[PDB]
Amino acid sequence: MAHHHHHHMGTLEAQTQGPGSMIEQIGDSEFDNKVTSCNDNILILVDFWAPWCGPCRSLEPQLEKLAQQYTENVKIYKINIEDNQDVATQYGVSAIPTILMFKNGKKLSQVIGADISKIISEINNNIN
Repeated sequence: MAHHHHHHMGTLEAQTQGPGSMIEQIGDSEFDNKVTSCNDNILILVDFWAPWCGPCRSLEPQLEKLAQQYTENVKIYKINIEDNQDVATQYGVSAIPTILMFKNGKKLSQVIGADISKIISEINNNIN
């Protein structure tokens, strides 16, 4: 019939995804705007999805995990500038993927690579 029964929602996954992407797509001109668009203590994670895409398969839904859990104090963006590789060299992208943090327009830490443990660690570490 229908397997509809659940209490709350915690860290439950299956490498699935579903409709409800939180990774905000932004263009070059929207970058500073969206970084400043934060209210207060809003941790902004800027993903640099390089077209190589290695462990990105797991990390993408894992980021959405943390995005949906922490969305009350977190907002993730993904920059659309696939033509300009300089952006990588400028922002210091050296892995696939690479996550920069910003908060209230103020400079925040950067986690390069695909380590969801380090990502979540810094998320809670930078919210609190």
